[PDB]
Amino acid sequence: SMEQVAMELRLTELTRLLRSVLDQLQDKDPARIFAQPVSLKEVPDYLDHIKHPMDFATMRKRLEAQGYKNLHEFEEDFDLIIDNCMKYNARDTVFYRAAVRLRDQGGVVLRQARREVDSIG
Repeated sequence: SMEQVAMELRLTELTRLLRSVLDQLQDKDPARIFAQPVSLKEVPDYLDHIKHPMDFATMRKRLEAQGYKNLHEFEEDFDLIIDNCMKYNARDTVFYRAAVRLRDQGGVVLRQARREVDSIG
């Protein structure tokens, strides 16, 4: 149908916008602490601690498959990155501190993304 096409164009444009959001968020992680999944070879107990692991490479795979239907779903995954880290790592660690700075810097980006998503529809 023509409606299915129109819906698919909307999704494609959301994906375009979320790709730019993702790039902007990942720049706030210059140490690349959150770039890849926590290695289960190197942290064999991880899944005992963290039930839903997340990282920027995993988000990028979902994004490019157009797997985010709305900004809420994308933000859920970003919040998992931060929140998983802040639980697994102690306050005095470079990992925890990286997550706090990512959260704080990312908020600004996500605030305007939400306006753009609502604005453009």
